[PDB]
Amino acid sequence: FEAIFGTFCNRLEWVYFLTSGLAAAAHAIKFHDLNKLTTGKMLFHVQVP
Amino acid sequence: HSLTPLSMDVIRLGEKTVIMENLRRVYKNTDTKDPLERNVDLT
Repeated sequence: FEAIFGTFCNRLEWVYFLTSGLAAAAHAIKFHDLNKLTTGKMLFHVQVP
Repeated sequence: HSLTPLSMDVIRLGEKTVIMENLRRVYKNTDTKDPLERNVDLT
């Protein structure tokens, strides 16, 4: 006979965004209605000394 | 005749103590050049 000792599957481990220090540069915000809008703006008003 | 305690950096040298002040904080984002950044001509 020929013997099949063992069969193995991938033990792949998941990764997540916030678990990476790269999120430190980020500021993640979830927004359900983002699909509707197409623009995002912020306004700065600065005067000099 | 009254004094206010404020904190700065002080260098000690030759039995005299001198105040260290970086005036960059005054001239930021303004039109007038900081006079301590001078030009020099050599022939």
